[PDB]
Amino acid sequence: GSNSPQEEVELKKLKHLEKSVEKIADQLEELNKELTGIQQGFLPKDLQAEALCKLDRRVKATIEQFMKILEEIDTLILPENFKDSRLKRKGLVKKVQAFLAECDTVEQNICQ
Amino acid sequence: MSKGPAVGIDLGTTYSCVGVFQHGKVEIIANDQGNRTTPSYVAFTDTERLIGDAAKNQVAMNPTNTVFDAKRLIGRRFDDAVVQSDMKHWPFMVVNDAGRPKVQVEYKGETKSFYPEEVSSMVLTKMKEIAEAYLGKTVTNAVVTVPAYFNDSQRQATKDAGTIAGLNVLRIINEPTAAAIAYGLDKKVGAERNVLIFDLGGGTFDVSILTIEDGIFEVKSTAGDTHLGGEDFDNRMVNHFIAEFKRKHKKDISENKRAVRRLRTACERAKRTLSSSTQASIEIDSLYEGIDFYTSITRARFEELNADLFRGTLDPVEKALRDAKLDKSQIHDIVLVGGSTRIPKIQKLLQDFFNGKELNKSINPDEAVAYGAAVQAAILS
Ligand SMILES: Cc1ccc2ncnc(N)c2c1
Ligand SMILES: [Cl-]
Repeated sequence: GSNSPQEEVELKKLKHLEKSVEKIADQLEELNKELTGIQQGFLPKDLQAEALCKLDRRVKATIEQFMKILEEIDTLILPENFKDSRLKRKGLVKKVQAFLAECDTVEQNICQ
Repeated sequence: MSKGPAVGIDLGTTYSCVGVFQHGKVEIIANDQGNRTTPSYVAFTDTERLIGDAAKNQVAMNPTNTVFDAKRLIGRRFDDAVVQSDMKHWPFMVVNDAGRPKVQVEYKGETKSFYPEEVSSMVLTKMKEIAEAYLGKTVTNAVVTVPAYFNDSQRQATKDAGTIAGLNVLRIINEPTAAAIAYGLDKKVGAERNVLIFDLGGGTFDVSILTIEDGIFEVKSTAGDTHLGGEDFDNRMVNHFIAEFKRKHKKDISENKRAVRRLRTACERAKRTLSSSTQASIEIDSLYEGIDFYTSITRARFEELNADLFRGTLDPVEKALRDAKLDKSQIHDIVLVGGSTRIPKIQKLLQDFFNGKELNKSINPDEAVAYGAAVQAAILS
């Protein structure tokens, strides 16, 4: 009950990052849907390997965008009294990391 | 667009900088991303060619087809010791074309080879476009800088890179000469003056000793370390924090590339903070295996971790003085060039070596060379 105006500044940066994460997560969802489609096997098998490997640039761009979000988040210093900012930062890092583990799953299923 | 003025371009190994002398002063021109320096990077994709920040930003995504360090290849023969050594550490391919090195990349689905001057022309085209976007006028005339140790072939190839980029290269000038021009050391009244240029930036360490007699610059000696820079200082901080995480959590983060990268980026920032503050704090949530890494580093500790590297910068200084047949007391001016000269310990070590003599450091060390080249460009206009 000692909510400060200074913490509003921090929470605003975090909210912006959350929105950026939402846009990248939408790209990952589209990639996940495309990866699933190819896995069906309707493509000539001799061409399955090349379609999967064509998703490589997009997956890597997604991974890189999430890495740049983490690097931005890492620039934040939040004092112990900024409880709400610390919880939002923590939640956001965990969410990005779960999305990164999904990206890794895509990398293990393409160009193999 | 109408015809604009002549520009000064510092074509660097890692970054390039473009300046313009207007209204009695030099203005360092920002790029599209608002950056006063542009990565000397060229990327080739399935759809486009990317230069500068856009090329560097996608390096992780396209490591093999992202060229950098063209300056380490420019004007050299394929079998040069430098070319053969550097090759081992580049993700891109360097091929031999009748004794000449060429970078081999995949561009729009095709295998394409480029001479180092063709890659450097792409970086010069970008610097020319950066200048035009700011001025709103066409840019053709420029002064391009080169290291003082560059031979005839390296100098000709840099001039050729300018010609390919559609530039009229007014003059090619030495980087240490450009830095002395920036500080107006050639305009000081009196007899001949001995100038030491201490250049620690862009992944190289260069020490040059010039003799300026009636505005004429004479390179007396060159010394240094071609592979020394801020990245070496960052590695020491990264190693310190990896050891600290092991002591505290009994976990090795070193085989997790993403954890090491998050720590490295945090250390690069922390290093910069320690040039103006005596302490830097780092907070990295869920760095490795869900562990939060909240720590700090003092300027003293950073100086302790890099003590040998910092002191070691005085060895090429002593070697340069010896080769110039000069005592340290015969140096009239000391100039600091390169981003790493911002480190207070490096400044302290160098000033103490020169018995408390004040250093020329007012001009941003990342911009000093382009600054001097912009002054020269205006002089030659
Ligand atoms: C811009 C800036 C600020 C502080 C620094 N401190 C050390 N090395 C650098 N390269 C630095 C660059
Ligand atoms: Cl500007």
